Amino acid sequence: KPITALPRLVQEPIFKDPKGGLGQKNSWFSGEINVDSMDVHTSTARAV
Amino acid sequence: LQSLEDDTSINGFEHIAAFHGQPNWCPSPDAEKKFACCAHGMAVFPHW
Repeated sequence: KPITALPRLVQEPIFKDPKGGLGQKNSWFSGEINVDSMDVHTSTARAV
Repeated sequence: LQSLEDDTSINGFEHIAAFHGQPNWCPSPDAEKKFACCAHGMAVFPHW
């Protein structure tokens, strides 16, 4: 289908609590690589 | 049950359980005095 932007599930970086209060991480926004042998302990990116 | 009780928001088990007690939205949501809608001795108790 003619697309315009990313799906809403992968938009917000820190998902809000539905009731309200402390926010929570959004994996669907991004994840993090924490390998020690290659010493990469940083989050990923979405260079749209 | 475990999932429902761990839930805390409007879908949580805590809210539906607290319907029958405190906090009080009874009789009206807005009133200077509040009670519980556990209709006891009324003619609508089985319905409730």
